[PDB]
Amino acid sequence: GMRCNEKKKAIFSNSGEDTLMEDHLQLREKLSEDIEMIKASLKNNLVCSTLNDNEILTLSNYMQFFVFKGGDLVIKQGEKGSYFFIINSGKFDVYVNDKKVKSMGKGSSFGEAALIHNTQRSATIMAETDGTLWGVQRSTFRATLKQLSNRNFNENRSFIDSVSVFDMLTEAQKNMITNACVIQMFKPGETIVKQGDYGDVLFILKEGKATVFINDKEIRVLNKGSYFGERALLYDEPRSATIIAKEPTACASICRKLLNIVLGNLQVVLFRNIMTEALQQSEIFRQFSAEQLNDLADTAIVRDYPANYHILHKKSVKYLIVLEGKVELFLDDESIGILTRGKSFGDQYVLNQKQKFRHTVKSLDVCKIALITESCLADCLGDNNIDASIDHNNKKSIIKKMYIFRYLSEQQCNLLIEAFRTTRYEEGDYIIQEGEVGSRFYIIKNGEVEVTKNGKRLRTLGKNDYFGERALLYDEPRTASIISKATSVECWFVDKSVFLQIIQGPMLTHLEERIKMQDTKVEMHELETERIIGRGTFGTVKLVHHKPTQIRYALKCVSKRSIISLNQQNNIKLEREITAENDHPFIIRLVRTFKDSNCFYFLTELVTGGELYDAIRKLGLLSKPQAQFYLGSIILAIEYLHERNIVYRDLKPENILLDKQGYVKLIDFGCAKKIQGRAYTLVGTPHYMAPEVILGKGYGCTVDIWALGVCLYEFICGPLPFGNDQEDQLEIFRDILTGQLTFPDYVSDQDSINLMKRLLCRLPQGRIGCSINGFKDIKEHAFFGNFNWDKLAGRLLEPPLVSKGETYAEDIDSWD
Amino acid sequence: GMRCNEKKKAIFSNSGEDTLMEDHLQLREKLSEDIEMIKASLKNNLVCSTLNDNEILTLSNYMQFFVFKGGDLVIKQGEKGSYFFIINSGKFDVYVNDKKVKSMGKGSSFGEAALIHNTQRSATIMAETDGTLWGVQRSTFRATLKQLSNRNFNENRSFIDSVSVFDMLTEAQKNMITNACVIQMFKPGETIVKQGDYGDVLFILKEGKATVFINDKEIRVLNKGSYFGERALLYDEPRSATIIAKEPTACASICRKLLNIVLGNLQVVLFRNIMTEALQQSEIFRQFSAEQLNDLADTAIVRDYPANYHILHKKSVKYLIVLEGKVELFLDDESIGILTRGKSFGDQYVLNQKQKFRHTVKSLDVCKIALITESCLADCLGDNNIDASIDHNNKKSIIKKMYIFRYLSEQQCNLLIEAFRTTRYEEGDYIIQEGEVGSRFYIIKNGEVEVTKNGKRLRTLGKNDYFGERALLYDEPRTASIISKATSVECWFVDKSVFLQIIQGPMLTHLEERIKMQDTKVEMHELETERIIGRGTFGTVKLVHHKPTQIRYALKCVSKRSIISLNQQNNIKLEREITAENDHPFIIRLVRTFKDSNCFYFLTELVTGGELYDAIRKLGLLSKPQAQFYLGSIILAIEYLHERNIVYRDLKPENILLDKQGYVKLIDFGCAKKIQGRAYTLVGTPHYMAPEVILGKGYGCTVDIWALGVCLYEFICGPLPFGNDQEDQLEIFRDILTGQLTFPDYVSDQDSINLMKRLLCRLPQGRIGCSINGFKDIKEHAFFGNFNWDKLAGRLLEPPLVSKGETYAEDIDSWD
Ligand SMILES: Nc1ncnc2c1ncn2[C@@H]1O[C@H](COP(=O)(O)OP(=O)(O)NP(=O)(O)O)[C@@H](O)[C@H]1O
Ligand SMILES: Nc1ncnc2c1ncn2[C@@H]1O[C@H](COP(=O)(O)OP(=O)(O)NP(=O)(O)O)[C@@H](O)[C@H]1O
Ligand SMILES: [Cl-]
Ligand SMILES: [Cl-]
Ligand SMILES: [Cl-]
Ligand SMILES: [Cl-]
Ligand SMILES: [Cl-]
Ligand SMILES: [Cl-]
Ligand code: NA
Ligand code: NA
Repeated sequence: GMRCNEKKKAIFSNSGEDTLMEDHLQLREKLSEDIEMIKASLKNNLVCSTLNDNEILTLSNYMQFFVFKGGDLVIKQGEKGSYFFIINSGKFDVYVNDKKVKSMGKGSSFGEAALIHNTQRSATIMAETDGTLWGVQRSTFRATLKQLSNRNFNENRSFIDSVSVFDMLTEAQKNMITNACVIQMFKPGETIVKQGDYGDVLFILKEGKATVFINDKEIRVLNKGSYFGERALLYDEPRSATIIAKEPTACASICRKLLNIVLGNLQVVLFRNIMTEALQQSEIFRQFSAEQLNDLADTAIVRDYPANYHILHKKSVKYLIVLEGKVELFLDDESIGILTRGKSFGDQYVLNQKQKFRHTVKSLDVCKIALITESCLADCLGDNNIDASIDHNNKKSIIKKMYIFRYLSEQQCNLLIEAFRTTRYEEGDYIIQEGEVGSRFYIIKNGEVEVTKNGKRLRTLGKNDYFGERALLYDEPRTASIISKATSVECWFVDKSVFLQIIQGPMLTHLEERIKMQDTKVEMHELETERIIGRGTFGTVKLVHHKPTQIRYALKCVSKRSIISLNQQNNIKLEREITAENDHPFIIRLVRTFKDSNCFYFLTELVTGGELYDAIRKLGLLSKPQAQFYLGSIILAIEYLHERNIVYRDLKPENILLDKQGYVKLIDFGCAKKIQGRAYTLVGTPHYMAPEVILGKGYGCTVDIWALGVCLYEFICGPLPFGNDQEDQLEIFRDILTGQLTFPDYVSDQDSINLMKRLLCRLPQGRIGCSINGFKDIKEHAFFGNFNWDKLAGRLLEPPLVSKGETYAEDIDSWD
Repeated sequence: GMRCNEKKKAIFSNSGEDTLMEDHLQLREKLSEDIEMIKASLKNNLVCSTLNDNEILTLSNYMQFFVFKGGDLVIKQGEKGSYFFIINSGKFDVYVNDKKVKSMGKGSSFGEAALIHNTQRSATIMAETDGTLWGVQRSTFRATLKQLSNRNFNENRSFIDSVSVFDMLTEAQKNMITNACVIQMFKPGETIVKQGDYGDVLFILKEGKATVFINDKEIRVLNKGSYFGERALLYDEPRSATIIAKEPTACASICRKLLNIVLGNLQVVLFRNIMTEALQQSEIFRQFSAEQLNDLADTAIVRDYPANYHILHKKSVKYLIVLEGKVELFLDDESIGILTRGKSFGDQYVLNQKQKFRHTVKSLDVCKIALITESCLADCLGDNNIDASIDHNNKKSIIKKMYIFRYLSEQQCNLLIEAFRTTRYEEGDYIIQEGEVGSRFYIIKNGEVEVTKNGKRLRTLGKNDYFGERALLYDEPRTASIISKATSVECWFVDKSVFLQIIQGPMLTHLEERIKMQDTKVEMHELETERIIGRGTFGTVKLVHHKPTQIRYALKCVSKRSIISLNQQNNIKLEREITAENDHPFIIRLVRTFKDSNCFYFLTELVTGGELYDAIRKLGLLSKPQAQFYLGSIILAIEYLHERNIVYRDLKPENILLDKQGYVKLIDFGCAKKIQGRAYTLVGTPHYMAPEVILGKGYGCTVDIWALGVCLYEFICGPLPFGNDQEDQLEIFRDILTGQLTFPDYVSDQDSINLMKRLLCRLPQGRIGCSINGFKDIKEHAFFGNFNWDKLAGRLLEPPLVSKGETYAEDIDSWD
């Protein structure tokens, strides 16, 4: 009887409030009177008041029946809060500080805070008689609101995808109008649209049927998926029919007024997408900015031609795009090809404005053409010298991709571009030699070069690649050779001397200090700690000193056990990702991280001007110029993150530091997330939290713009706008959701107010900065009318507060 | 606009499989065909086959509807398993190692292992067509089985509490027959009992109605709570009526056959409770053992008397108990009192068997009396010398409460008692003087004494208290004085010399070594570690050395992070409690614990003979004497724990060590729990786990007796009895639940087999050792027929294996 000599291990054991309710739970059929009472009760709830009948009915069916005897415990003070309760029968007594206060019966509600967030209870509800409770947990409640709003969104998106007039909207644009869909119920007999009405609404049947009439005579019936009113979004046209609902039926609907707010003029937007797609097939226009291309689209002459028409024959047309049909191109008598839908022609003439248009173009069928004239281009470029502007703008788009140049003012960036000189090299010429001290930066005009180090080759570089930019900031040996490996290579270049006549001290200091940070590979043992400069509860923030180079850093220490206990294993690596990739002047720059069996580490630049929380407190109520500066700065950082699909989620003055020059640095990305669709989790600081996070029906990047509203309000008015005196979170969220926004009598600037109201608009679609234009609407708001956004990023503005000496918050390797 | 200078902190973020299913979830009305398919599907499930129709219907309604499209993910390999699924429509394909295997449609089931326990998936189920799934999670499934069985139990207990014939059962006894209740459905017209039937079943109406007939003539109707058949449990009597159900109705029912198995003869048990309550009002019989009192109850002469009858008048009646009515006591012509129901008399005559009964007793009304004669007492005591036995047994019950004496053989304990001598002291006499070396142990016969140290007093001690027992084991100074603080105090005493002629080396060594352990207050810094002697994964087990005394210990180190990550904050303190209180020779003795910011610590005695797992492997198949010894030993440890309402829950040879003498020590109380009612959590080692833990309908201490069956099977037969080859847990639990128990042809002992079958009885009520007698049925089983339980606890048996030198498992301050 041989025995296994293996070893086999045992299974181990795993709310408290959720255990008690499980004892009282029973099944019950949901009568008419039950459904209507719950339905009435929820419409007085903080969260559920905005919900329509269909959504509340779904919630109702997820409620569970609970049965209690007299003198039985329901909820206790200081326990973790999970359930919300509607009393169905009997009486229930409320003990606060173990001393009776209230008495509740049928219709009454309690524990509404548990739905919003896991929260410590206030009272101890006790059962007097043999009474009963309808109840639901947080998890179930939040999950249910997620699925209702999420399915609503996805279904409406599919319907957007099957309406032909939206076919040429971009991904982002379709997602934005999906949110403008309003669901609209119809009973039998209700006319959905009437013949001859000048309606402006598109309808899409979700489920149901509807009869179509023309001049009171039935024509057909419409089934689930059918739609009507496309043309009503583009033009003022009477309805071609009377459509009447046969059975109970549900429509997803979009109105032109909301579309125009969210999207702008739909024709204008569609055409820009079409033109931008066409123009970007050319290597010339692919180097234009989106704004330039949109202006070409807005100003293009569009013409319909019959077949066999000579559209061009050797005005001042430089470029031609086929919108519809087909044309044939000819050089003298030789056809050179046929252009179909979306193809275009004219690169040669766009590049040489003085050149005689030699080709001819002949329609093969009835066609629609867009034409770009010379003056159309010049308006777009702001300059009659087309060839020079195009060249200038080619150089501009190369350097605006590099950290060193992309934040310089426009005037500085232009001067620098104009200072470029050109040299030609023979093959085998050493453009740069490893070990020598450089004074030049290079952009490749023509041909190819080879990057080498001590003989061994590293890579190859070609047209419009750049190299040697460090020579502009430091005097140091070149760490590689750049060898001309083609016939007659041409480079653009700029001398360090010219660069220093253009860039002014503060930006130069910022750049000098910043680019150095990657040079120095830091090891933990090379760091000594000077002092503590912060204390996050999670761990510590030590001010550290790198002995070899004497550069000073901040080291954030983050205990393993604090991460493990809260189930933040998933979240800490997502933070490291976001933190590592951030490369903006007003956002903290990570240097590297370190691993350890006891605690994680973030090594970041040291910021020496203290928190913004304390700066506004030194300044008092900020004037317009001071609020422009700080809000401006925050706007650029936030906009940078939204461009990368990152919602910050915790914007507040505490999370912004000031550097030595008085310019801001956003820190603390613990709440930040890469936004893949709609977010639902409840994260952030209550006073700064947007109502859509609280209401649990989906949010996006828009939440950070609401927070921006809160910040401007504190800056200009002083107190927070909602729940300024409140400790109790429930009451904070109540003021956020339903409180009145007011402004004190000492706020004398109508534009500041206008701006604060529109940033603090409760519905995201009404909120400035949340439409198709994004932050442009904010930046161009009259509040910023006198404010030079250009000089902000380029450190050319006198900031509100420059710290005398250093100031810290003192008295106040894969991660797995 | 002053600002709050507080700080406000942010809210943070918190299955994976549970997130996906939430997307596919929809509402659906449960039709007849749905309910019957689910109902059919569950009756083929490993867990749900034993469940009756009402229980399965409750499960059915908790199932949720899920809707999928073609090529959508349901379950993935290597993910954490939560749901069980019944396919309602369409086809579903099963990928193992990412390579297709099976095809499933309507009626088919998958993921049944997820219900039992959180487990890693085997396949990836994928949706081919637009098919649908009925599904339920583990949490919901386990919670639902908890509530059904728990409410069933509580309701049946209340009904037990309202049946008069059970009024005199103890708490424990009522709880045991509650489990014998069988629920029995009746339709309209079905006769529940028939007039003249010799039925043996008690019925209790839960909900419903039923008509009573005598001689075919209606008498009354019965309502919810009404019951009938009390007398059928006690006697063979025809039913007095025909009771027929009017409406659909549900009965809780107890049968005499099951009662007799669970409880024994109900009359006999009731009477013992009544007699034991009465007899214990006397200070004499309160010193008797439960067995002695039960024998007095079983043999008492019971008589009914008319009023005004002289029951006693100056046979050999020594004691008298009034069962019914009232009697008056008289000394000659003076009444000395009236004895009502449950009162008794005769202390004077019980203590002096030769004394002439001088009182007389006169019934005041019709009465029932129990009488205890002299020979009744003598049979109970095993001795004609009543006064001497009573005295002997008074001494016995004093010493059997002390560790030092309570495990000695009976013959040794008797000899020692017989060796007691008596001295008398004057007041102010120093019975013991602090600082002197003692040779005596003392029990106080009469009067009081005072414990003092250096003048300051500590406590007072009186009749039948004891002191100075350490003088029996060590030669050392007395740490306190014992001063006679009453007139003419009398002590019993025994000399060390006499004690050493009775107790033999092995027990003496055990006692010497054990009692020392409390003397030495250990501090962490006084410990140096010699080596590692174990590695639990949770942490380490170091062999440590106390420098001052040179005593050697085991130190178990338990990392904080291992506790925090698994949510074992609740459980580690419950373990420390249980571990600290254990004070049995065959269970590991804790010395103390220590706290630390990095890891918890258990300091325990060092055990040097290695695990039992390895010992049976050296021995091979154990003979009868060797299996008796180890199983015997385990039985005493387990019985000790059950007496303290502790279920061990992880009994297996790995959790038992052998000491230097070859006697066992149960270790590792991580799975152990103080059992407050029925337990539900799934804990332990699969191969040792009892079917009632697996089936999720409640368990108790009985689980450890099933495990004992597993152990005996490995000892005698060799392999495990269920799932001996299986790694896959699902298949282990399947063999436990429905597998056939077989025994190899080389097992030649019919009693061993009999025992193994009854320990491995699947239903707890059929399992030996789980009835009212507890372990007595096991200890008296013919398997143990030649085995001296007395010598086991007293270390008077040659054990199976004595280790040559030490052997470890080497190559193989409130806690918050
Ligand atoms: N690079 C830095 N330079 C200077 N001070 C810093 C730097 N990083 C962090 N600090 C300071 O350290 C504090 C704590 O850092 P932070 O990442 O916000 O921690 P936390 O866990 O989110 N808790 P909290 O203190 O409420 O913000 C900050 O508020 C700053 O005052
Ligand atoms: N007092 C002791 N004397 C000698 N060996 C001991 C002692 N305590 C523990 N050990 C050994 O250390 C091992 C680990 O202890 P244990 O408490 O069972 O840890 P665990 O976390 O449950 N894991 P496991 O090793 O599977 O049992 C035991 O199996 C013994 O071999
Ligand atoms: Cl897009
Ligand atoms: Cl036009
Ligand atoms: Cl150079
Ligand atoms: Cl009891
Ligand atoms: Cl009798
Ligand atoms: Cl003594
Ligand atoms: Na912060
Ligand atoms: Na163990």
